[PDB]
Amino acid sequence: DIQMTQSPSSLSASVGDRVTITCRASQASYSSVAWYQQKPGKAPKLLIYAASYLYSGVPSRFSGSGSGTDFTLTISSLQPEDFATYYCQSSASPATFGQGTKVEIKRTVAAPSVFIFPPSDEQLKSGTASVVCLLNNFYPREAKVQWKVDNALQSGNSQESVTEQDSKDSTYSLSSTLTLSKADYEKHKVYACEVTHQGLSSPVTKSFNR
Amino acid sequence: DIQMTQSPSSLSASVGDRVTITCRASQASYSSVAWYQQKPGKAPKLLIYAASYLYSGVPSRFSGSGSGTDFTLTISSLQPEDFATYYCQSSASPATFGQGTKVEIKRTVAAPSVFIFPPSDEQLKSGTASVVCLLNNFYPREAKVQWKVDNALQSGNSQESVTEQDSKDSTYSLSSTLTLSKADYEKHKVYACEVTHQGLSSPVTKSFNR
Amino acid sequence: VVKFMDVYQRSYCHPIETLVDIFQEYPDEIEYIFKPSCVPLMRCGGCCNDEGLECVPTEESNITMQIMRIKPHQGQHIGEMSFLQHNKCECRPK
Amino acid sequence: VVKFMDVYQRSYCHPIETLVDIFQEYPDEIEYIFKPSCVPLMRCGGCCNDEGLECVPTEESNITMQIMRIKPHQGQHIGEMSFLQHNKCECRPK
Amino acid sequence: EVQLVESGGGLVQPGGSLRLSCAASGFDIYDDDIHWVRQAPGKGLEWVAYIAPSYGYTDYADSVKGRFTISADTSKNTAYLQMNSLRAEDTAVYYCSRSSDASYSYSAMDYWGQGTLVTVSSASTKGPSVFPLAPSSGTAALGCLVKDYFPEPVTVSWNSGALTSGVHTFPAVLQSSGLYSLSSVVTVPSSSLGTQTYICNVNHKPSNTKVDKKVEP
Amino acid sequence: EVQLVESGGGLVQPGGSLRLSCAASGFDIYDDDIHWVRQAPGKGLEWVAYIAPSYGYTDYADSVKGRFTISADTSKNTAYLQMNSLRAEDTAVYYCSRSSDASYSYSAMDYWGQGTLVTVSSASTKGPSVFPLAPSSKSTSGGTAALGCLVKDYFPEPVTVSWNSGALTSGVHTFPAVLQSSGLYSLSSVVTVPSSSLGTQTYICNVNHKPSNTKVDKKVEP
Repeated sequence: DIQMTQSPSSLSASVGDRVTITCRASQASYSSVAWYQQKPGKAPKLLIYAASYLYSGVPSRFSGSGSGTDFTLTISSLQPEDFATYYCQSSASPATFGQGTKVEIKRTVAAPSVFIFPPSDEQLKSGTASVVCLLNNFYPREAKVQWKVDNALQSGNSQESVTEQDSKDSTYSLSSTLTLSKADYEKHKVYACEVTHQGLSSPVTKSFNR
Repeated sequence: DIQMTQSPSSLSASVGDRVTITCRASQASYSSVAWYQQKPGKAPKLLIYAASYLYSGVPSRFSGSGSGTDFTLTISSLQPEDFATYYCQSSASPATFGQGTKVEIKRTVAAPSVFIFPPSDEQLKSGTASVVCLLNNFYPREAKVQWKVDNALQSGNSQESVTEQDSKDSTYSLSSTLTLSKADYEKHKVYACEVTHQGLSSPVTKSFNR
Repeated sequence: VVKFMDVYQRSYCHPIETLVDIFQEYPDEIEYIFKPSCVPLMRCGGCCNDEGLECVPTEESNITMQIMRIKPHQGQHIGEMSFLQHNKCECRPK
Repeated sequence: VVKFMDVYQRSYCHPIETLVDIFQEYPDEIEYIFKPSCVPLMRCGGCCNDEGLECVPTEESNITMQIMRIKPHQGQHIGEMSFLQHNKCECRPK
Repeated sequence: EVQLVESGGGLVQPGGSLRLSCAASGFDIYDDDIHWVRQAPGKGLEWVAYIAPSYGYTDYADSVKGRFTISADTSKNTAYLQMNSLRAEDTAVYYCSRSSDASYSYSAMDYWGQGTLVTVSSASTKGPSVFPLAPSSGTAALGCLVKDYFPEPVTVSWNSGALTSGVHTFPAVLQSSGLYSLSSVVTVPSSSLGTQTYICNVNHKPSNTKVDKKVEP
Repeated sequence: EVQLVESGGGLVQPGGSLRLSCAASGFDIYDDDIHWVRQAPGKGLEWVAYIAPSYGYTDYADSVKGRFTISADTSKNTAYLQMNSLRAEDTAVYYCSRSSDASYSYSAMDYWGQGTLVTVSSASTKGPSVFPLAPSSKSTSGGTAALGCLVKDYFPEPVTVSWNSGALTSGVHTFPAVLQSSGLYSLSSVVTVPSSSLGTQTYICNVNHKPSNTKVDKKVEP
């Protein structure tokens, strides 16, 4: 294929800012570019083609520049609507996309609420044993979760998920899920969740007993 | 085959004359020519090549000029050894010979001595009659012989031959032969050879009767 | 080593696959860059080895060819372009 | 109507029979006209579809042919003459 | 108005085949530039193929050549993608799109379909067991773990759409058994617990399975 | 010296084939320029072919392409003319010849063989009947009479004629033969002598025709 690197990979701005997304392309100096917007759960929509030309309907707040190798998209006064993922694309063969540049909204720092969840009596009859930890409404994205089990931290038996930025308060939330077996659950007693994040003087632990 | 053309086809000159023989050739302007000399009963002799370069040994009274399409052989002072036939030949492909130019020796006009010969009895035995007429030692070459049987002018039943110009007296001689079946021969009385030639004020006739 | 007859027969005036730059054949079309930038066309080539004569076409025809016509700083798009071919060739007087 | 891939693939930089003038190939031979005046030589031909690259030979080899060598207003003779051939062509920069 | 509608997505198992359709209205596909762009979950857009049907010209990304085949039926104003020899990492929402002649560019994709999920995995259709995430001992957390379903997607609402504030339902996770699992969560007054009924409604279209689970102290 | 010796001449039916040889000595024909040139009786030189053995290159006159083939045996220093479907018009002396590197030109023939006769005709070899052309009784007293020999119906050429075994040459003309419509040649030899000498001097024409081994001495008398 042809390679298309986008910088920066993600971002954090406020409403009213000036934004600049760069795009690198392994292509001839005469080969041009397109720009797209894509919001979660939707199709992309063409912003700019031919480097600088406003696809009709697109607000003048957007404009384009650059040529050949490097390319610059530019939003002059960022709006609530402009928070999306922005891709660039070669206009040659192949017409390869860049990896995307997420603009997330900038909020001040917030403490994640935390909650331990033991398996139900229903699940244990099945043989599996899923135990859940929640990190509710935090900012920014960065957050470590650690399943200690009798002070014995784990690896390779947990999975993780994070949500999109929230509409009202602009936070994230993550759900980590220690999987196990029935007999291995019936071995130990103290199950804990250990969370690190910028809005926490030190790590918080939420636990229980069987 | 390339098209050649020598001028004139024969010429009459005397010793000491400047002679100019010419040769037209339908070839490209960068093609040239050779000139050769041939005498009776002998192979030709290269004289000039590349239009103007004398072959080693050839006397300098020979020379040649011109280019491409038209060439000239000049002998500036004709010697007795120069009486001969001269040929031009193209130097391209194919190497076509011109038709040649016979250079003969000018001389005083001489009338021919004229003799007629009946057919021998020994020939007649077999069924055919040859009657012969000799035109001895005349100049120039041109000469008309007419056969007449009982004063009827004969046609298509005679043939003719001429010697090369004599080496000593520069005359020509000619023999004509009239050939009849013995049958036809014995139907007629008077056999006549009528010679017209420049050296004769009137046509000479020589004759016999069976 | 190539015998004269063979050299002659193969060099003498005739239609031959020639590679011809698209911009030569379309001098004015300046807003485009072509891919491929050149095309295989049957054209008269060779020699007449005769001062009066020259190798020229006597029957011509057109051929249409898909070409990626690239507009710099803009985009590219396939499209058809026509070109002169020589079907027959002779040595004629100049 | 020739499809794109077909055209590209047939005009890409490669060795193609090319009718070359002998005088051009040997500027020093002022005193000869040649018959034929041109020869069929395999030679790098097409285009590279990039201005970072160019069509050039990577493998050469000589061939001898019999040419008829005319010296104007003098004569003509057959003779052998060597010419360069391109055996493999590839797309290179400067 | 211009419409591009995909269909034919669904399950495929490794080394198997599946054709994708794209029904176009509002324009004539034969004179147009049709594309397929795909996108794996949580990841960016990949261009996959291109046809200009009147030119008889197709191009592809190197990551699908040999296996995929864009085509078009003029008479059905539909384009297709025949996908063969499918490995697992071909799992993606597949868009069809076009570039109209407002842009000279063949690749300035201008109109788009709504996309269609194609999951390539050896796993067989299966419904989720839904287990509760009960709260414990003035703001509480609640939830449901929707385990062992396949394929994506799953829908989760609370009290049949009446509860929405405080809800965060999470992207799924692939468990390496080859079955998906996710969580829906909600924060509430803790004074509610013991009077207010909480019922996550989980719906899994592909196995035709609706399940409601009450979440209790 | 340089030397070129033709051989292989003689008789051919129309339609027939016949191969000429040119044995060269004094130079190497391999890297040389060899030619064949011919000459029909009482007619001009016609260039017929050219070989340049080391180049394997040949060229021919149009009057013979398709019929004749010039070749060469590198190791017998000998060139050849293979001739096929011969007609009456190919009847000629065939000369073998050469252009030295003295001339750049391939065609400037500076050395030549003696020639050999090639005769294309359906006729059969035959010696001449020889007849008296008798001195006429009317010959002038003053004194010049003519007599001779009519050398008739032979084939092929040449024929040779002397008088009194070479002792009589002043006054002799022997004419070029003519080709009769029979296919056979005929010629005359003739001499002029004083009339006072007829009856006193014996005159004999000596006719030889090698092609048919025929000698004839005919005393011509009044």
